[PDB]
Amino acid sequence: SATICRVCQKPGDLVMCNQCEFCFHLDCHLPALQDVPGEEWSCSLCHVLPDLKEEDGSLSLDGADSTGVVAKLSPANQRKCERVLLALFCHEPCRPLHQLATDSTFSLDQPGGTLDLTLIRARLQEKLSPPYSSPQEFAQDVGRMFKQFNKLTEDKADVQSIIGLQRFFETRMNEAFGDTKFSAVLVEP
Ligand SMILES: [Zn+2]
Ligand SMILES: [Zn+2]
Repeated sequence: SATICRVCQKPGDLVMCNQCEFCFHLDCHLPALQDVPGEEWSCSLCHVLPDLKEEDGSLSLDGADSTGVVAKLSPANQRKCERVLLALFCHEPCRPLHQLATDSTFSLDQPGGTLDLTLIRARLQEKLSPPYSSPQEFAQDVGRMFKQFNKLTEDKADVQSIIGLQRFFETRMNEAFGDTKFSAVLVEP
């Protein structure tokens, strides 16, 4: 198997999941890496936000971020949906998804247009503008993604391409929303 930014599935200056070969161009990394998270990284579904903070594991009282910087989508809850957009990101069905809309200047609150991983991701990321407040808000969108994903595709499978991704979606979304301790032998293709 090649490095390939699992997302893109293209080789390069990718970063292989020291745990599940999940390589990433970094930038394609859901929240986009910082610059190669070391050859010991582990996806975002496997590693998520850089915990390198070392300390402040539960002691900081309150500063820039510890347990609730906004609690919108919340640091970690945002991280979960990010465990998703990513989950999505990584697979193929999402590839179409990443880019479905005609965005231009309407997705932030567009009339339920088409969204896409990146759409949602930016939200999640705050890259966008209007960030959600729930990985279900998110999921709702990606779930939308999926909706129009399934209606726009028309070239791929139809549903089950969407769905298989829609399941994947909910899988990591399920992982993140628990402990991703379910099955570590299933995260390794
Ligand atoms: Zn890539
Ligand atoms: Zn991984």
